[PDB]
Amino acid sequence: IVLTQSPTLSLSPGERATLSCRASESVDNYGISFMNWFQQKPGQAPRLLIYAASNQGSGIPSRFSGSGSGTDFSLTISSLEPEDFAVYFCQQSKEVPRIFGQGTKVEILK
Amino acid sequence: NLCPFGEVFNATRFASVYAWNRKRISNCVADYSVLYNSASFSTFKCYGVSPTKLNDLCFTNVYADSFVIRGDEVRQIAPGQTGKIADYNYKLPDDFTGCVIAWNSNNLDSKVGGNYNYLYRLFRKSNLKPFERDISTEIYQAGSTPCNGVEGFNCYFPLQSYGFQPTNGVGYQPYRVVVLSFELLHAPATVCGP
Amino acid sequence: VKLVESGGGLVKPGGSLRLSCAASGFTFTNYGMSWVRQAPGKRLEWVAEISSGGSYTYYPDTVTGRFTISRDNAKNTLYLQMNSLRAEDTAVYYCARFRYGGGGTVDYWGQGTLVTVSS
Repeated sequence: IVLTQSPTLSLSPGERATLSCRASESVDNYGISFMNWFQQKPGQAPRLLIYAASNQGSGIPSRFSGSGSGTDFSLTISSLEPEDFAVYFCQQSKEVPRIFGQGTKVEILK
Repeated sequence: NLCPFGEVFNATRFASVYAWNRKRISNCVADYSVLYNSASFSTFKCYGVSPTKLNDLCFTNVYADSFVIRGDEVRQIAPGQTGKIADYNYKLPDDFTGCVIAWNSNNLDSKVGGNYNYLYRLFRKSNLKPFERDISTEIYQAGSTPCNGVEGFNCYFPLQSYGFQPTNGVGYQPYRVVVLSFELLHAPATVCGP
Repeated sequence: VKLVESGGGLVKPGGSLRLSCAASGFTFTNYGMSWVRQAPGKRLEWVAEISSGGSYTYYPDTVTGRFTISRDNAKNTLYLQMNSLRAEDTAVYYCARFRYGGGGTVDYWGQGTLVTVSS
C-alpha cells in the first residue's frame, strides 16, 4: 500500500541506472507480477516504460530494462543519453489506490 | 413446479471453465419469457431454435453449463470455433442445439487484485471430445524431460489463471457465460413451456 | 493515441466545477479511463478509475471532494465534477487511458491541465 523511491540519484552517460522502488507491505502480489515504470519529461506528459517491470516494449529502447522482486523493484538502464534523463515512477497495483513514486531525478554534471 | 434459472443465472460463484458445472433441470415449467426479455444480456444466440419460439416447446434434457470466460473468447464458444477454449477446457459439438448467453460480470467476478479463483487449462495433450470435463492437473511434460511430480524446465503445470482486473478492457473483463442444451422431440418431456 | 482536455479554470474554494476530456483515435467503449493529478511539489496523486462498458467508478478514499465521473461513449468523452473545491485541490489533472489487461496498464495520456482554486 505504501511504495517509496530513493531520495535522489544523479548519474552520467554510459552509466547503468538502478533506482530503488521501496514497497511497504506485501512483495508484489500473488499475481506473481505487478508494478510499472514511468518517465516524466518537462513539457512532456509521462509515459509507459515496462509494465510489471518484466515486459514490453514498442517505442521502448531495449537499453531500457530491469526486473523486480520483493519490496524493491530493480531498475536497469545502459548507456544513457544526456537528454534522456527524467524522474522515473513505479506504480503499485492490485492493492489499494495505485499511487506512484515520491520521485527521483537522474542528473548529470559537466 | 418451477425451473431454477433463478439459481442458475443469479447464483453467486460461477465455476471456472475447465471444470464446468452441469446442472440438469427437470419436472418444471421453464419459462423463457423472463430470461430473454430481461434484455440485460450483452450477447445472446440460439442455434437449433430461435429464442422466441421456445415458450411453446417441450424439451427433456436441459443442461445449464455455466462458466466464466474471457470477453474476447465468447466468440470461440459456439459450434465451428476452435481455439484455446473450445479445443482445450470446454467443448461444444457442432450440431449442438440451444442458446448461448453472456453478460459482463465486471462489477463482481473481478477484484483489483485480479481474482484468481477463475482459472482454466492451457496445455492439454489432446483436444476435447464434445462435452468432456477435464479435471486432471497432472503435470505436463513438453519434451522428454521427466517432470516427476514437480514443475520443470520444458514441463508445465497445465492450468493458468486469468488476471482480471475490474479495469480490463472489454476483452479481458470476465464474461459470465452460461450455455444451455436440449433434446427437443421423441422423449417424454419433464420440461415444458407455459 | 489521441486525447483532448479542458483548459485551466478558476473557481472560488468551496464550490464545484465540471471538467472534461475528449477522446478520439480508438474505440472509447473498450478502454477504461482514469483521471490523475499532479500536485506541485508532490508526487502524482491518482484521481479515479472508471470501467470500460459501464461504470465501475472506484476512487481513492483520502477524503473525496466527491468528484464524480462518467463517460459519454457515443461522444467518446469523459467528465469530471469536483465538488468541495479547496486550496490543496490545486494541481494538474490528467485523463489517461488504460490498455487491455495486464500488470496495468496506463498507456497514453492527456497532456494535463492546471487547477486554480482561489478567491
